[PDB]
Amino acid sequence: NIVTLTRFVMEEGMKARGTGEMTQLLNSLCTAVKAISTAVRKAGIAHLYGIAGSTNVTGDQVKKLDVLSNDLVINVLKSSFATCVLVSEEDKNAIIVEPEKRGKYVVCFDPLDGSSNIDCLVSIGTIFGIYRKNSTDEPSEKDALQPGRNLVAAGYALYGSATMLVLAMVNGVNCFMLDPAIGEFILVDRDVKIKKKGSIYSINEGYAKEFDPAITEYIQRKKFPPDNSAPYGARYVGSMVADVHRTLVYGGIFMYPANKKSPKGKLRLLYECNPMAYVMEKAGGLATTGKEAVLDIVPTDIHQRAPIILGSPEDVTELLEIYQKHA
Amino acid sequence: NIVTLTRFVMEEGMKARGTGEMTQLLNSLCTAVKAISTAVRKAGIAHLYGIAGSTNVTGDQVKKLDVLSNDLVINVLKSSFATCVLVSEEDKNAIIVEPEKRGKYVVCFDPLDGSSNIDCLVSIGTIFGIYRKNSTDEPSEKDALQPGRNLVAAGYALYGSATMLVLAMVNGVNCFMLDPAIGEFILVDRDVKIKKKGSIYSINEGYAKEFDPAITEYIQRKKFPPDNSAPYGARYVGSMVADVHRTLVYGGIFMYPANKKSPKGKLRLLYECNPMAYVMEKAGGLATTGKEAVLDIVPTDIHQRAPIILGSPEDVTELLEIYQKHA
Amino acid sequence: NIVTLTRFVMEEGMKARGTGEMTQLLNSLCTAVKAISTAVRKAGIAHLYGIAGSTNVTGDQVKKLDVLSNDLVINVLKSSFATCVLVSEEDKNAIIVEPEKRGKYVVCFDPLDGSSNIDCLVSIGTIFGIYRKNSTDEPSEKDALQPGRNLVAAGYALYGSATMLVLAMVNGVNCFMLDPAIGEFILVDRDVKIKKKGSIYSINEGYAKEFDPAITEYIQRKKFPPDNSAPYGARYVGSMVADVHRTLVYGGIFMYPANKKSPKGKLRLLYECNPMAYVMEKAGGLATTGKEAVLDIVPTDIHQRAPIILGSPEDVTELLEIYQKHA
Amino acid sequence: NIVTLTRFVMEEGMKARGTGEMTQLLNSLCTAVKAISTAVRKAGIAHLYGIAGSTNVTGDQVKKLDVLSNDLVINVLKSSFATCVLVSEEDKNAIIVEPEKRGKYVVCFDPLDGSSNIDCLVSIGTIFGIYRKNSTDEPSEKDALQPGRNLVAAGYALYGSATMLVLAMVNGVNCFMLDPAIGEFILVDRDVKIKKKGSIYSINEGYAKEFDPAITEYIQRKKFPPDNSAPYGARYVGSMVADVHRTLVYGGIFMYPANKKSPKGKLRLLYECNPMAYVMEKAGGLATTGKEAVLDIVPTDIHQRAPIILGSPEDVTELLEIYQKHA
Ligand SMILES: Nc1ncnc2c1ncn2[C@@H]1O[C@H](COP(=O)(O)O)[C@@H](O)[C@H]1O
Ligand SMILES: Nc1ncnc2c1ncn2[C@@H]1O[C@H](COP(=O)(O)O)[C@@H](O)[C@H]1O
Ligand SMILES: Nc1ncnc2c1ncn2[C@@H]1O[C@H](COP(=O)(O)O)[C@@H](O)[C@H]1O
Ligand SMILES: Nc1ncnc2c1ncn2[C@@H]1O[C@H](COP(=O)(O)O)[C@@H](O)[C@H]1O
Ligand SMILES: O=P(O)(O)OC[C@H]1O[C@](O)(CO)[C@@H](O)[C@@H]1O
Ligand SMILES: O=P(O)(O)OC[C@H]1O[C@](O)(CO)[C@@H](O)[C@@H]1O
Ligand SMILES: O=P(O)(O)OC[C@H]1O[C@](O)(CO)[C@@H](O)[C@@H]1O
Ligand SMILES: O=P(O)(O)OC[C@H]1O[C@](O)(CO)[C@@H](O)[C@@H]1O
Ligand SMILES: [Mg+2]
Ligand SMILES: [Mg+2]
Ligand SMILES: [Mg+2]
Ligand SMILES: [Mg+2]
Ligand SMILES: [Mg+2]
Ligand SMILES: [Mg+2]
Ligand SMILES: [Mg+2]
Ligand SMILES: [Mg+2]
Repeated sequence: NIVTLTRFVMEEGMKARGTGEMTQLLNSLCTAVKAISTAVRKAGIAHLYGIAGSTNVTGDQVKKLDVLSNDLVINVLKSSFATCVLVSEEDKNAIIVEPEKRGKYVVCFDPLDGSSNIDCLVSIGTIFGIYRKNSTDEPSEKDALQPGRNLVAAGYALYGSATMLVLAMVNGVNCFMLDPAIGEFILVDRDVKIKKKGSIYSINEGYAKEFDPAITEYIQRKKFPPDNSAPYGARYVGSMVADVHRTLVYGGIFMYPANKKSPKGKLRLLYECNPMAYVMEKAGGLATTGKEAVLDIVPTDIHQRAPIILGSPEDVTELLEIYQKHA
Repeated sequence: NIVTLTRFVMEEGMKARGTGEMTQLLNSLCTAVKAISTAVRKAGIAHLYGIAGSTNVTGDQVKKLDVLSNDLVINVLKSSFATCVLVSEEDKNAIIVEPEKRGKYVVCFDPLDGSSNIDCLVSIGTIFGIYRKNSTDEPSEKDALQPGRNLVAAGYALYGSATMLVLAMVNGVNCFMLDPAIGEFILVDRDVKIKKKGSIYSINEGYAKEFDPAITEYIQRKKFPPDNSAPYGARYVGSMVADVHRTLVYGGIFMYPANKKSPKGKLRLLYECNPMAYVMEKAGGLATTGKEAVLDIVPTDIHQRAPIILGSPEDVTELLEIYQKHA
Repeated sequence: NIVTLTRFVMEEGMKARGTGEMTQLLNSLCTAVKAISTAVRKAGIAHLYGIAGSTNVTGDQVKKLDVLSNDLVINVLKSSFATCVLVSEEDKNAIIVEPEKRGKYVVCFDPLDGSSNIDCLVSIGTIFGIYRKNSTDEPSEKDALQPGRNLVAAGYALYGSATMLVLAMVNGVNCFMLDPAIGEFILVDRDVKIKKKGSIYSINEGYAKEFDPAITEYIQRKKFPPDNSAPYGARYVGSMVADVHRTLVYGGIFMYPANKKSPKGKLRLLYECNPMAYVMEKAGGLATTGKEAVLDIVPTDIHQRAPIILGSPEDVTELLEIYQKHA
Repeated sequence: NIVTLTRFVMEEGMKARGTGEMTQLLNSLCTAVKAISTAVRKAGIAHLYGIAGSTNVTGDQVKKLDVLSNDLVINVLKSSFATCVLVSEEDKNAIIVEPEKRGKYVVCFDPLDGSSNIDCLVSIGTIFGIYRKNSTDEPSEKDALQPGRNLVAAGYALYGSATMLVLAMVNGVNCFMLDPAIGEFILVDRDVKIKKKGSIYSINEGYAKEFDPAITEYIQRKKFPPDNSAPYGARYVGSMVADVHRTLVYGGIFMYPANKKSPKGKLRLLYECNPMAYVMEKAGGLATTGKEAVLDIVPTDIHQRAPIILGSPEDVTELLEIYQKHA
């Protein structure tokens, strides 16, 4: 049979005996992601350039792809009636949902990732993490500060050569490809497992001068293998979603470690590291700061950063072992 | 006003007093590229996964994007009545158009570029160069062997977050955005010039062990600038058309130099290097093998390879100076 | 808030305490209807006309819009795991669903209605009726022979100037408009109520010579009102879905009564009359053969026909009263 | 081969040795019509119903399809640099193009026709006629007053189940299907001829009480053919472009004769009757007021009305004979 994202989530909610709130949430996400894909692919851009004159906004307003993404996600999530607290990359403070629209889930998200790659048309995406509320207190920032291990669902949307949504939950990672002709996400890879060992490494080598000793040592070894085999190939798109996705599907390792300008690391823990690290773990892969598991860090700031190394298990441990050795 | 690719092409043909055969040719090229863009974004993919039943072709029974792209290009172009010789990365021999469909142009193209990036949904593209057939004798493969200096037009379509067609001719380089809701390319950026000096470097460092010393030295300055300025950032998508286009839009440098497994460079002279050098040049940048201008190479095989270094003029110039210095 | 069809059905299944089987069914229908809309609007027709040559089917096969509709519906319904018996306009015998895919619902449908209007591009649609299985016996034709009053859900999809799906269930009729850019049905009219009295009548007057006395009398009166007011306007598209939809939204009356060639009437009772008559009743309108209510006819043949008059209550009763008088 | 509207238009312009200004004009017209088609099908309608929030414009604050259509037409056409005078159903006065944008053509159009059918989702269309400006004096409204006999081109886009553009010029009538997945019109039916005699009649019979006796007699023969052949079928969509196009494709007759509330007929000479008569004539059919050819009327007001009878030659001829007979 053919499986659509919409039938998959519903069949998994039925199996789980869920009241449906989460199903409704995911169905929301799936609508938000299409809305975002269409905007990213520039449908309707002729109207910006005056195809029908300029009568159309008497108001002075037109939205950055960034702002619009954020609007779509917030409104679409709020509409699902399934969330109490949202955390966006774009808001300094957690968003507490009005009581009349309040459900039991906490969503951390990057509405659009890969922003240095927007104006040059390289791939970008959306990264999301879902938790259930613990407390019985009035929902607050506190509810979003959970460690990754606690995620109920996570994944991302990539807008590349085509659009793909990847969803991880307790029983695995599935990839669904968007068919833009009918607006339906089609299950295309089931229960995805990352290769033990890859042949690609992905890091911004422009910080070479600022890497700690173990990265430097590891990078060296990718380029001059001591066993004299073939060097890993390099790839670094510049968009976390794209490098992470290539990593899942081809294997290899992706790195964003601490440097001079970011000594805690660049990437955000709540709506960048955590979700990607959850996906990576359901698929049999690893995600470490180099010192601890990423999913085990208990955050204290919704916008806190962390270094991350993620990918194939043999490659990431190879790197961990360099760290262990150096210490 | 609003300027669609169709009106631009037509008006430029009218100004140059063309007979209309080149216009017809770029019009075809514009249609080819929309049909590839839709296949790339996976429209109607639901039919492959049995939405309307008859599941019967599954696994790898049916036609890869690469092949479909090639077909669209060959068939759309023959239909313009403007070509006599086509050379495609995907065909071992030049294609000679039937007399009843012969026009005066030669076209070299890479129907779909960045094939290592297809399965992982990274940006992919189509590259093209157009030549005016000089000889009066029977059209043939040697017709496709002109130096890049001779191009009448070259450019590319990037299938990225959004689809863009970049077209260069004697009077400059223009960027057209594809609005997929109306099937129209919209002129978005006009008479583009690349900046004098960028701060991004693009290369596959996996090959670090194979690099010549100029290349090696140059990477060093990028990471450890002797004068202690900010180090360059690295970006390498793995798709030529994506790396090149970022390089045009953002400035900086792109390299695929010679290595051991590729003593002549990996990239193809006729349908990757030439068009890209032409675009880069008409934009105010440089394209060199390290020793000579790409566009002046005298091609002897239609699938010949070359080393290619391109982008911001000061960046390429600094690298040429390292070459000269290293005898 | 904005309501999508997908969120609406799910919110109504939650309210109803349904296990979800029906929700899954409707979500299926909604996917089938998009798939159908895209095909009807001719996306991809360039491939039929050879945009990429003719390499693409080595097989001799291409589908009528009619056959393809039917494939989409059957397969999509079967996939919902929610149906046991389907009745199609296109199959002489009821379709009994395999046990491993069997649920509790019976669906009668016209995959595409308005076929004399296909080749001239006039509006066409899809008409569906859903029943719950009564028996505990092995599902058979018998399960589909229920009177209309027994419907659980009904509606239709119109593909006109835009695409609209109309859905009626116990608590009303709602219209959702398809937004083809994101593939989502958007609630656009809520709890729809037909006007008491309209000013349009819709019948094929070419059979004038074969109408019974009451129609003739009623038509006369629409054209020469005895109270000397303004005559009704005439409209007859030729597609039941379109004339029925105009009827719901503008008011008026639609007629397909018995004639020489069809003395039982043309339209099918199970997947034409019944569904339209259910919609018409939830909206406060009437549907009569002229002698009995349409929804109260207990069918004995899955393909049985019946005359129908439907529409605004004052207009349809006005017609009934002529019948009553003549008898 | 495959023939797109863009290549047809270009090739016909090349064969006729045009300067390219008319080509540019039909190219614009082709783009106008795709942009209307997408607005008509409701793409991005999700934004109007607050999907990305900011619900603030609701009810009837924002721009009706009719207005958007008009704007697209005026702006796309001025941008072609090929027009000097435009007349639109939606503008009280002719529009005179600015000198810097003046070309030599005059265009009369009905940006969106079948407005009674908009809210009910029935087929709607755009009608156009193009004239060559004869006078050397300042361009003005009288420039738009040529008889239909003078048209260089006329035709229509039908927004139906699928979108089709029908274009007629001196050398015949051609049907192009719009493939909305690539934004290309595909030549689908070439050099169309309407059949000699059809079996469908199209009229609003609601006006039966106002009809002249020729019309009245003619309807009678249609329902009660004196020679006892099969009676004609009736079809009346309520959108001129839909009724007319069915009439071209299927044969038969279309009438909007004079009535009491419309002593001169309702339909407009310049942008409904003229173009349609021209298409019908170039197809081998007839277009008459009942007494004279539509195309020979000498228009005195740009919004003048006329009675119109068109379609299969033998059908119109029979009706003219009834006119003649009734003195
Ligand atoms: N659609 C679904 N897919 C996977 N798990 C679900 C789904 N719905 C509910 N569950 C599981 O059931 C729990 C409670 O469900 P709910 O009653 O929908 O809030 C969730 O937190 C999930 O672990
Ligand atoms: N659409 C166009 N845009 C720019 N230059 C053109 C165009 N068409 C023709 N030309 C120039 O005029 C030459 C002859 O045109 P053609 O007769 O179409 O081959 C070409 O080689 C171009 O240099
Ligand atoms: N999505 C829904 N919308 C409206 N009614 C529903 C829905 N789901 C279930 N119901 C009602 O519940 C009955 C049994 O539901 P189910 O358990 O889904 O087969 C149906 O036959 C409906 O009357
Ligand atoms: N694309 C075209 N298709 C058919 N005829 C054309 C075309 N372009 C020009 N012509 C004919 O040539 C005349 C002058 O062309 P132009 O110089 O473009 O105004 C027009 O009035 C048409 O009769
Ligand atoms: O240019 P840099 O410092 O490598 O940063 C790249 C990272 O920045 C981000 O845009 C921050 O979100 C990531 O998507 C990406 O991996
Ligand atoms: O993996 P490598 O050796 O860097 O090759 C990448 C290059 O290869 C190509 O795919 C050759 O087509 C280019 O698109 C790209 O720049
Ligand atoms: O031409 P006739 O006899 O009026 O039949 C029209 C009817 O035929 C049908 O196509 C039969 O399904 C209906 O959609 C439509 O109302
Ligand atoms: O309702 P009436 O009087 O038949 O008018 C229908 C005619 O009116 C128009 O809408 C006038 O634009 C035509 O499209 C159509 O043929
Ligand atoms: Mg962001
Ligand atoms: Mg981010
Ligand atoms: Mg290629
Ligand atoms: Mg290539
Ligand atoms: Mg049917
Ligand atoms: Mg039918
Ligand atoms: Mg109009
Ligand atoms: Mg009109």
